[PDB]
Amino acid sequence: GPVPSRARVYTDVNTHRPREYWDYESHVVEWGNQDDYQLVRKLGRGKYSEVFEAINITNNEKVVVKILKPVKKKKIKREIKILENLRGGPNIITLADIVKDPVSRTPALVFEHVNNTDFKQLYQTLTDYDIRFYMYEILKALDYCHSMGIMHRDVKPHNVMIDHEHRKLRLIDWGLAEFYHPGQEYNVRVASRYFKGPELLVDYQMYDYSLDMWSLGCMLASMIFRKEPFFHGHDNYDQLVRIAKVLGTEDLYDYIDKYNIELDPRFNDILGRHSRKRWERFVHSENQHLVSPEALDFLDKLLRYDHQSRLTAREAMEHPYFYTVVKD
Ligand SMILES: COc1cc(/C=C(\C#N)C(=O)Nc2ccccc2O)ccc1O
Repeated sequence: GPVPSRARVYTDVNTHRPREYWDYESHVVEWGNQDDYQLVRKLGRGKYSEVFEAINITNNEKVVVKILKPVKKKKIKREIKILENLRGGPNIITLADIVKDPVSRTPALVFEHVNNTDFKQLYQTLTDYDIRFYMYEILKALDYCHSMGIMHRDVKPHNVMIDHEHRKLRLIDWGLAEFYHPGQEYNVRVASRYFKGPELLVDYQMYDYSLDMWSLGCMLASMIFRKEPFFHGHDNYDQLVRIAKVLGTEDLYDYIDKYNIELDPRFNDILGRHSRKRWERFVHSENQHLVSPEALDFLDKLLRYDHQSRLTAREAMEHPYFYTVVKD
């Protein structure tokens, strides 16, 4: 069978938390007043929710109302419980309220308002300092939720809100987030294709927080190299081949051999043999100002097949890449 895996950090956090903390199916939602919020305009319609700009008329403050699409109640309460567990954490989106929406007959999550700019728009103008700064801000959110026993499992630019005017960042859409329990096998059908960790693409279910670090690596690669997205697979199988053309097939086999994982036999005629590449090959005159030896070394240490070999969020925050970022 497959070799079990454990997170190398925050392994037992949910073990020594009270059951109330992670047993989200037993959570009791405290409903606010749905009439407190006047929807102003629709912002987006995802697979699991519609997001609206609204005003809390009890304080005349802009808020964001996320009306969930009809899904299993465990998944709704998972997100709610995770949001309430992480509330107040660094750069975690703040769940201000939960109301029962009378039209959808589904919970509407009310969040703080973040004056976001489009990441396609934003990532075109981000400076080298801007990238390191926001990466560090994402790392604060990731280390916090990991330290709280939760993996986001959907880290991608669309889930990173940035008010660039006030240099404000929020990690959002915790609808795929899960509590990490040692030895638990998780759904591999998480994260967007371009940001899926190799563990997902090889169907290894006993993953952990390190999944988010791969996704963060994919984001960093897309920014400093100005290639959106970096690993641009056409499906989940071609996705792994895209990664294997950069990280090499031999370390891929080392990875699946370490965990006694077997590749889908459909990889036999599409994977091929690929050397591991040096990150300098992706540097060119149009992105070189975003690249540094620290950037490449940091990226190198995030994008590792072996989830157990990736930098943890805290380790990533110690990296020389962030030495130039002004601390507070
Ligand atoms: C989808 O899941 C979540 C979404 C959010 C928040 C937003 C979204 N999407 C949001 O504020 N967007 C936005 C704001 C201002 C201008 C343009 C915008 O698109 C918060 C928590 C979630 O869980």
